[PDB]
Amino acid sequence: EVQLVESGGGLVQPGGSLRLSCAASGFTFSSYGMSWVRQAPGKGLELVASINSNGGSTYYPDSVKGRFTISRDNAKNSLYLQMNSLRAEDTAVYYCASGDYWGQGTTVTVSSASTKGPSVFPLAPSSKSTSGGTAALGCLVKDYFPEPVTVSWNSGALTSGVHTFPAVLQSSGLYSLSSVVTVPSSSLGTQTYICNVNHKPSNTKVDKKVEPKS
Amino acid sequence: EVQLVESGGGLVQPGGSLRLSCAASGFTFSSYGMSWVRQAPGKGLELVASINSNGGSTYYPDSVKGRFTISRDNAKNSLYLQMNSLRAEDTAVYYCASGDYWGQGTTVTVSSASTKGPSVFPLAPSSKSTSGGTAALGCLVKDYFPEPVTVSWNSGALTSGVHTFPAVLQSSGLYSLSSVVTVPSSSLGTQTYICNVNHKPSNTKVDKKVEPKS
Amino acid sequence: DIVMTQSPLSLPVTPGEPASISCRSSQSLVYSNGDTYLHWYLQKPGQSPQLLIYKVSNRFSGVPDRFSGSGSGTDFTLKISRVEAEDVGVYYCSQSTHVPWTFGQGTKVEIKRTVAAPSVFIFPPSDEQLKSGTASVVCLLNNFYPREAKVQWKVDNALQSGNSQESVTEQDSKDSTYSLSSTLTLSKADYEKHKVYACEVTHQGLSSPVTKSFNRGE
Amino acid sequence: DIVMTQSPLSLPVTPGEPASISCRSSQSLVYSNGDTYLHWYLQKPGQSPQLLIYKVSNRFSGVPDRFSGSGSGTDFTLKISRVEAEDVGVYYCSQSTHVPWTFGQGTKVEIKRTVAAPSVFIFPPSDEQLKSGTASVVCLLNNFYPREAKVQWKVDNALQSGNSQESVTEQDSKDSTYSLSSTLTLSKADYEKHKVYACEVTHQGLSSPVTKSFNRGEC
Repeated sequence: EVQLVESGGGLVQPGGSLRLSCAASGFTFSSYGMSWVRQAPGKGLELVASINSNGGSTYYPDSVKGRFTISRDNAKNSLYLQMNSLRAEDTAVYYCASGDYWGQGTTVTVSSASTKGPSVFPLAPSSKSTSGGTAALGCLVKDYFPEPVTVSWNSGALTSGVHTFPAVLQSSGLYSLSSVVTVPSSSLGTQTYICNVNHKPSNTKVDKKVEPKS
Repeated sequence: EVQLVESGGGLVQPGGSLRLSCAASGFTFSSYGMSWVRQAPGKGLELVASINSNGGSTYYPDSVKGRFTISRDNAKNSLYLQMNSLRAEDTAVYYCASGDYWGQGTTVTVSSASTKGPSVFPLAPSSKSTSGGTAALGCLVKDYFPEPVTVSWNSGALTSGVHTFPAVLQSSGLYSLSSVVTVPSSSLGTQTYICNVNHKPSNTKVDKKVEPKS
Repeated sequence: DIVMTQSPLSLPVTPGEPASISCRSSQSLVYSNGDTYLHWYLQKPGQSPQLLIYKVSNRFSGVPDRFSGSGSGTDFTLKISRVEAEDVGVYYCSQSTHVPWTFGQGTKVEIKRTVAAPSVFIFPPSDEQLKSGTASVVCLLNNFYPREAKVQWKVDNALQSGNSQESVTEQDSKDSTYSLSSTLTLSKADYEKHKVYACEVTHQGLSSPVTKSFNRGE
Repeated sequence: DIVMTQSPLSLPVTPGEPASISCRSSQSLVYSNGDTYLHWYLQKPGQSPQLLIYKVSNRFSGVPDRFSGSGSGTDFTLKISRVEAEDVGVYYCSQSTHVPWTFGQGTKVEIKRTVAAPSVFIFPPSDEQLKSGTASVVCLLNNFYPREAKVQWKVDNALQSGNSQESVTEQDSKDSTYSLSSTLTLSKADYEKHKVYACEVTHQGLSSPVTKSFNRGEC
């Protein structure tokens, strides 16, 4: 199995720096050129930097040339990206890539604002509030910054009928989203429902139970 | 979006009884014949009982005829199975099905033994305990009864590299299994690893952090 | 750099029907060894890009036959013989013949499934949030198609505007539907001085607009 | 009851290659209206059965063209033109022509992928479990193929027997490999009077048997 695992993402003040790391396994890492590709939400794939097999040839777009440095350690099967003089336009998801495979990416955001943990509120269901023939319930994950947040239902045991909406920036400059789940109306009593909310940048883990309210 | 959600499973003493329920949504439930099908681990699909659309027509194999009763509530969009005089050979996963779709199933165990919660032990990773180029870690989920238990990693966020093994009955009559995950060697320090263990029949929920240790 | 240009950028397809994407390169992609390093990637909703076709026409591991690539020089084509629901996502053609690695703008394939009306639910704000001084009211439009829908918030039958944000999910890879949340924000004090909160949903799958609503304190 | 019979029950397939399953019914399956209620179901690892083909030859919603069904009366065939990794699982033919609904014994399709050697890891018991009185030692064989593998436990070079259980996963729907846990159970006091704990793995992808081991209380 091939794995590419980025890490090091987070929030930085403008002008500040950040180092990203990528750990690879499942293929001959030394035999492969590697690259960092980034993507702002909605946008497409922008190449940030490339380095070749032995690690002796690099390329940079003018947009980051002089600022970013792609490094490599064929022994630890790792790939690095030193980001200096960070600009607000550098805000993006950064992927580690080999051509054949892409990591899941790490989130880099550049802003002059502090990190806030989310509040998590029940979107309580109801019988009498059924939409043929499902009930709906959820969790409101509000006023956090920066991205990302992780949301699961029942420690991952509940996945069918789940929708976790894309975060939206509020005029406050804080993110907010809802995660919802629909279940057949009659199954409402039969089980308990907990949303699992994780926001690493502020070290916030919440497990909110969601009940009918009566 | 069709849903079929069974509930009511669990452990019963021989001779005792149990009621299973199935909540349906996403299709015209009244318009469909329904059945209960069971499956012992390893074995194939055994029909338990059928009911037609009305439902004023039912069938039972002789193996359960006289003991089991399949009812239907076309108003609440629900299907039922009343199981009486339960026998040890009735131990199985019971599925709710319409022919087009099957629920995830609910687990029925008929035994002269008591319910016990699991212990969860770290399967701690290390170096140079690497196997090119991955490290392995996990959780040992031991001495519980009856099935099932739910295991996830990092509240559902970590899923690739994960192997959760089929439970095995020990000679003590208690189940045991391991859940393990492999990650690229040099990504060990860069993240924390919690296994999320739930065993409903005893109300046991454990989250165990797994660390390298010295 | 070698510029990659895709056509179209939006590709609506009825499932089971074929689909074609064109990719043009600003320069020949034949490398000095005679090979052509034109590739196709697919980024499914919620996922990283994955490799679909490498070197014009080679299917990557796990890739079904319905995906076939062809072309030469500067003009290439990805064909999907029968678009399945799971094929939804954005397709990128890409060249690695010369540094830098470059990508097309990306084509977003959309499944043209049957019309499906949204299930609508309205959620009052929790008493817990009301401690904080703010009140979020949420309206859920679930598993509908097509994406275009209108949500109107009416407080005490007074149509709202300027105080609500929407969020849509990407097209579902299993049933080809969307879901939408609309979140009405207002002050606690503002919230308490009204009674009827309502959400009204217009969608092509509804004969007439649907309203869900609640009265504060019932 | 109309009896359903499948051939074969074990079906090894090199991926990309075609596969065929036959299904015979103990009685004709055409119904009073002239239709034939013969269906194929698929149960992927860890999942419920799902409908693949209904009424001999109709692809269910979401089912790709590589799955085609054919046949008539009492003789039916499912063909998979190009078996993909994700196609792994157990296939059942089924009739609903007459009550009761019945099922074949099931055909388990195996993906014949290339040999893959297991990555092997050994885990000592936690200090925590050792307070309970029992010591579990665990050996992991990860992402290998084929499934046949031998695990032997050695304690102070004494070969063990009768104190270890194995668990194997189902074939992976993504990389077509298996994984295996072997778990050596013994008394705390038993565990303390020995020093060298070792797991020895033999597999077709290993030129020579591989041993991982640890010594009690070292790290």
